[PDB]
Amino acid sequence: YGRTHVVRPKGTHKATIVWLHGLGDNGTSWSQLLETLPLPNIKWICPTAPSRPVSLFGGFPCTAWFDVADLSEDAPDDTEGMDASAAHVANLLSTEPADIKLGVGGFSMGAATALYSATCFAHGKYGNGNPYPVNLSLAVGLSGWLPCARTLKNRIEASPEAAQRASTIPLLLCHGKADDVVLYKHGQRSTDALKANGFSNVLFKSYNSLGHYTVPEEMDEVCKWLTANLG
Repeated sequence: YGRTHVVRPKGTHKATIVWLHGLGDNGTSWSQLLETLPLPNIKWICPTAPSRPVSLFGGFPCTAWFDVADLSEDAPDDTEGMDASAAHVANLLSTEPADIKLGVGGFSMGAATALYSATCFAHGKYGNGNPYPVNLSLAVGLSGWLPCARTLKNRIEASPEAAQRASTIPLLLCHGKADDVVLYKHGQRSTDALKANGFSNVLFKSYNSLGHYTVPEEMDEVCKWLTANLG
């Protein structure tokens, strides 16, 4: 794993959010955006993914939360890699006292790992079957997609308490229609896959001219949504 940058809460610490960067990026660059947001009371933990051989890049190593081969809709899910990063995020979040609210967010591949974490919390276990140890208050995905949508129904249907957790967890999906890295249709299908499987508190915000990056109008919606769903 890479080097982590932590943004100290400027006011009364009430929530801790682990924010996951995109492919080839690092946590420090995201820490410098998050610390400009009008969000006191939130501690930002920005880790950096391991520089991992990426099959999409012909095996070239770079920072990645999980391995990706192929860009098609049928591509393999690196469940082992996603569970490892989800368990890593969970370990980071397990450092707070019990009264601190816990969330996870990310951009692109980091958004995918954040959304996958939310489905592990709903399922109550990782993809390998180990129990999920942390109580997530929310998750945010910017310009990403939902991994392991194929198995989401079977995982949620494993328990009535899984469906209860899925129905209450607030999820924010943001995507730009001009995105040429992660196509906008993946944002719509991730929202549809979540809603179809019991996640009844999913908000999907679209921006028509937004590409594969962030804009202040998008981040302003993130701030308002985080303020409301964290109290």
